[PDB]
Amino acid sequence: LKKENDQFLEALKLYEGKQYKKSLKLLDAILKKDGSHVDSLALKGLDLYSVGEKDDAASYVANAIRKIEGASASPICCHVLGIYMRNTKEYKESIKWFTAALNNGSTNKQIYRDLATLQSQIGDFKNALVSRKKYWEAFLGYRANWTSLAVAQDVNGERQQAINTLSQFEKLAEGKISDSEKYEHSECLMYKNDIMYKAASDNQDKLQNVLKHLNDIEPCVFDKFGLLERKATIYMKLGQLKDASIVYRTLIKRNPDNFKYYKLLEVSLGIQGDNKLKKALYGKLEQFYPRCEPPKFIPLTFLQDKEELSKKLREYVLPQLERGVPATFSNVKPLYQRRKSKVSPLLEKIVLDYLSGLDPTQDPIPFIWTNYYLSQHFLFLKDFPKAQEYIDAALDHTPTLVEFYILKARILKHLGLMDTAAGILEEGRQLDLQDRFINCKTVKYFLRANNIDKAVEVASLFTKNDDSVNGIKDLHLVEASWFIVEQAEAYYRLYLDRKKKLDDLASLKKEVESDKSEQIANDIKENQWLVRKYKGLALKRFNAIPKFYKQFEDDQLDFHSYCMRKGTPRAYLEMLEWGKALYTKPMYVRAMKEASKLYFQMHDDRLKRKSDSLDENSDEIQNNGQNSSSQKKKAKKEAAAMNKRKETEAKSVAAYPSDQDNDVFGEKLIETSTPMEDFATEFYNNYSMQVREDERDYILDFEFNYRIGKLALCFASLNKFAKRFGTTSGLFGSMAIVLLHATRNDTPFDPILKKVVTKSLEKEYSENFPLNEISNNSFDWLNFYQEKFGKNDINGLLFLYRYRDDVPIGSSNLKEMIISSLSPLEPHSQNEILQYYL
RNA sequence: AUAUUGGCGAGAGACCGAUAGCGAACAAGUACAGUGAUGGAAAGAUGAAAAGAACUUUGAAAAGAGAGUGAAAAAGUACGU
RNA sequence: CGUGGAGGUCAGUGACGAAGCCUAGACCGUAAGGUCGGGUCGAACGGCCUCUAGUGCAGAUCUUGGUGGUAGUAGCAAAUAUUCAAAUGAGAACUUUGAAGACUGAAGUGGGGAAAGGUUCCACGUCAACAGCAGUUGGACGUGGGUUAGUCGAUCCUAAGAGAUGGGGAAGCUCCGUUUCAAAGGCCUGAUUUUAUGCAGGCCACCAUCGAAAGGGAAUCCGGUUAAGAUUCCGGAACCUGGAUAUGGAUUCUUCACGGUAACGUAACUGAAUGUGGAGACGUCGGCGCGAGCCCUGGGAGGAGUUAUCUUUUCUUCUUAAC
RNA sequence: GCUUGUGACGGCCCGUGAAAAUCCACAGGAAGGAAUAGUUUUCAUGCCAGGUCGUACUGAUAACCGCAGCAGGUCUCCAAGGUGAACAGCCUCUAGUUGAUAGAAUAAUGUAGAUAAGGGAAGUCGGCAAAAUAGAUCCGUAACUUCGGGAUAAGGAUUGGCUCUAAGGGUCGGGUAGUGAGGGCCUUGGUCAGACGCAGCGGGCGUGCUUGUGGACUGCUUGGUGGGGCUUGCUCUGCUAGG
RNA sequence: UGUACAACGGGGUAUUGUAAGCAGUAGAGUAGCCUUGUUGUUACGAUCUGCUGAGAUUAAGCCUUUGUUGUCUGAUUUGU
Repeated sequence: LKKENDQFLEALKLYEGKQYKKSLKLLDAILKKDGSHVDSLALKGLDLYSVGEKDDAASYVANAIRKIEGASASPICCHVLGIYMRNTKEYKESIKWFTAALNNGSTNKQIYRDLATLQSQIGDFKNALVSRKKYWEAFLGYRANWTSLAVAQDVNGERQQAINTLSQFEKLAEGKISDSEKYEHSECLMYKNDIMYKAASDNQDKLQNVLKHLNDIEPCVFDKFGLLERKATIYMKLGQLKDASIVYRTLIKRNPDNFKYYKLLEVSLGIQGDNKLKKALYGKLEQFYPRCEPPKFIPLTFLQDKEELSKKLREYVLPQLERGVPATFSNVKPLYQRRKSKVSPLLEKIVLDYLSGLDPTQDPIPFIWTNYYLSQHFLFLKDFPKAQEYIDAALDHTPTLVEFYILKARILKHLGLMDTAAGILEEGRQLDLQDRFINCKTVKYFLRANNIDKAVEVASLFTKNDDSVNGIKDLHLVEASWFIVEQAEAYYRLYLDRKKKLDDLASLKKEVESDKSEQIANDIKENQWLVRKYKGLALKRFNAIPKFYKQFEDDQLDFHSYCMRKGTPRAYLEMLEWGKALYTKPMYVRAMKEASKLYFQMHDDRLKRKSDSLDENSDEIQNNGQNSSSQKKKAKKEAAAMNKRKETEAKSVAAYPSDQDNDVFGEKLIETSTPMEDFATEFYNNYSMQVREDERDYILDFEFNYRIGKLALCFASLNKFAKRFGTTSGLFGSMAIVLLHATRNDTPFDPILKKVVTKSLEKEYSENFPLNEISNNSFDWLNFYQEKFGKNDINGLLFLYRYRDDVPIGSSNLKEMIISSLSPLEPHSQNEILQYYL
């Protein structure tokens, strides 16, 4: 060990700059003479990972790791390994390697800052505080160190220490602040105010001191919105009402279009009990802002007189109908969610009286806007023929509006006509090809109309077309979600339709002379193969949204240092909250539920087709053999044609690169080994570790914990659901019946778990569900359910129909009851349930 | 008043044009061969101007694949056509 | 008909490109030849009437220069001889190191030299050309350093030889001769107190020069120090020549010494011209005596190796100069 | 036992087998000289200088010459141990090389060596080429002749290894008894050059290191505070310092 | 995947010729000596005899062998 270290030191400068081939050549020349060099292998792994290679880089890194016994080597190798782990989404190993390097003897304090970022990604703040303290004591000439120390002491719990540190820093640097460093300083001041907020509590002297400090720093703080908000909060936490009212009036003068400021002023003034005071206040404020909308929308929520309410509604709808806004119904969208038989008749009467005095030629714009508003109002009131008549009259009057076509497509979708709606919306979109919202709506409605190829062809227009025949790669690079969700649902519907198709084809079973279904089977086989391939592609596309969220969370590497260098601690806390709440999105929950349903269906049908029927030799023959008719050449030609078609299909639906993911066909995802383990270690642990209290889907947790052998979690979730959302829901009774049928000794599980669940049920719910009817086969649970919770619930009936194999409570009677109970709903939902859910 | 391929200083061609013209248009009594009196050559002009190759990659290099200079490098120093 | 050049003309053409080259492209002329078109390529060139020749191509075993069949054949066969492990690298039948196995079998394939080569010896880096294969190797390439004399030679003298003046012939470049019909030169004493070294005398005639770095010859070694020089440098000890000059010894009033019969001796113990003698100075063959070196061997003091069996065992060190 | 140098020698000649420079000696007698000192530096010591040019390497199947690193030509001193008359032929030590494109089959035909049953030159222009004979001692040895030769003529007999026998030399020595020198005198006793030199209690010359104690800076389980900003957790310049 | 084959070893058989090592009052005779002898012994001593009718090879172009050790798919080319 003499010349190899010199060559490594002379080649390290190539990696330090912007050189890769010259360093790789030197590493190869070194390894050609001695292959047992750990530093050279560790550098070559990172060099191959930084240029594009993945397999060779991982192999070299694994070899370098295996060629290490103790923790006593050069710190450069450990630093390179830490960089590699940081670049390969490995935080624990990177932290361990950096700690081992710093424990050996490194004179580079900046490495400590790296740890201050790494642990900042895993939440380990106990050692992060010490790392920040060391990195601050190492260099005393940058405000980023002070900001990082303040943030670390505020997040942990050292509030007084952070206040003292900020005070000492401001005393030492009083007057030595440049111009560009003023704003940041102001931001820091605001952050200190936030710290003082944590020292506010309910003490009078503390709040007075915070108010005095805020009034003293007001001439120095540049941010005025947050300053005035904190001032109003302090005034509300004390007792001064006039000063708080003045602050809120100043905020309104700064920005009148804000419902939050108006609500806070209403709460501060204490006039929420009397209606005349609020009426006079809003009538006086209307003269100050005649062009706003909250001052005219909020007073429509506490009116009791019918004549006054009608007059206010008329004065609110007259300017909107005169100027013509594409959101008039939106302006009354939330009110319709809270009022109905009391407000909607008066609004309809006013609109009819206004329309009876208009003219289709003198005032065409108010005429068409009144027609659109009437169509919206009737569509909201479950009316369809009159809405279609109004939209047809509007199209005949002025066929140059996209909103009319959008409303027609929405009505046709609500009436179960998806294809006609897609056709009308495409025809309307072809009128002007410059808007993207209408294109996205058309693609979504085509995906909802069992039309995927045309939807993709329409979407492949505004996308960047380079190394692909369509724009699927561009749609995946712009970070999409709704498109994938809407396309996977169409794939699932098309796959479920094939089940009914095969059932109808097998119901004949070659009845008498039925050679038509026997002589024609190649097309059916090709259609089934295509449907299976698209179903696999759907499962492949499902593995994207969680991966996208993981990539978004991992891309916060340089942000931990940027938020401290630029001086944005409040933005850092906001980013932390955003990263913690990432797993609380509705689209994420929907995608996770769909993935769970798919995995459970795959587990079920795999365990069903594993050991069933008989004669495997007569079933594993398939085709590719016509006896004495050249079977080898025929099978070879068939395989060649299938491969040639699959290559073109994969190039058409190309989304992921070939060097990044080889599972393009998706055959390995639909035939995995442990689906439940993968779903728990990839899709469930994150949602379990990052979740609130009231926002928690108990149905998905119950479905996940049912088929694993753990019933205590099921009982806890059921108890929490009954305590939160009450006990008068059909879902509670359905889950209780499912649990009672699962605790039967006939089902192969754990007798101890069944016994403890039975004891818990007998101890908790003793006068709700008969727990002594598990031995009688004549007791019908459907009658008891419809007597207690009733048959009007749809979610409970859907859950009982989904879990009917393990709970024998009938089938035909349940289906008839569901059909009879679905009638007071919308036709499209009824059709979808009868076609797929039933 | 006559002679003058040697030497210095000048003006010219119906003269050959570099395998010629004096042996030599260049490091031409140079190198080279012989102990000798002596014999005695071959070798021009890339490009207006080196501005003749910064830089990437392959290769241990030589050099190649580029890029680029440059009217034009089927003008790259073994170079007018 | 074609080419070099010149006079007149077409107010000729031409880098929006000529000359030249290629053209299983065409046209004209019986033919020597000319014209256009496509590519090359870049600087000047063509027709008409005449004039001026260093004016035409296939070989003259013609000259210069370049290139094929042979042919990737012939051939890389004497001096009895190579293998294994590590290092330098892209590359070890060929390099270096280690272990062997072998040659010269000491009138050596070794140490030093006279010719002869003239920086080829040595260090660093280096493989484009040389080492008829290969090569990171070299007496190859580029950059640098390296040759110390009183004791060696040299220098000088001379033999066999060459040769210049005085002279003799040749028109002459020059031939003979060189002590031969040549009145040819330096060398010691005395003068001194203008003499500085000239002169008043005794006198000797040798007769020019060059030429044998193994002929003769005034003078030394020891040990070590360099990537190369060692008898030259370093430390020590002597010898020869030349010129200065003092000390002591010896000699003397038997002024230039004694002893031994003798051959001769004792540390010095006046002295020139001239003459004489000796050294210098010398054949081969064969033996004898002596000395030195080489070689063998004993005692004794060390070091190395054997030891299935045995050997007071086999080898090596124990040296001394010039004076 | 080998090489070299030297001295007297024996034979050789109608070849009897070199100069000069330079030095030394003798004959000779010119000239000079004494001691109150004049000579003597061919006696020993004491002073200075000896100039100029060569100096490396090769001296050869690679450094010279043969158009090239070409089994060709080039002089001189040195050189061991064993067999062996021998400086030959063979093996080895000191010393110098491992370099002369390499490997595998290893068939014709060739280069360099041989083997060859019986006959034997009959082969060929010719036994030229091969092999024989051929190392040391002995017997024997013709014709001829210029009587010196022929003559190792021809022809043959022995010739290994171990252990023994006889022979060819030198250097030494020719008495007993009384005496002197035992010119070795050992030894017992000393006389006084019995010195030079072995070793120690030692002294000086500074000085080589520590236990136990007045002190010192940098530091810690840290007890307690001049001040500032937060007007509570808290922050900073810090400070008197108990141990 | 096999009474298949290869390298060793056991033999059959052949070439040469009685080894290595020890022992023997063997050994032509010679020295040291001591109780000096009716075999006196310590060493030198070419050789002779006893195991040796073994020892050296036994295969490259001889024969066999369930013994020992193993091997058993490295690439190219083909059509009326």
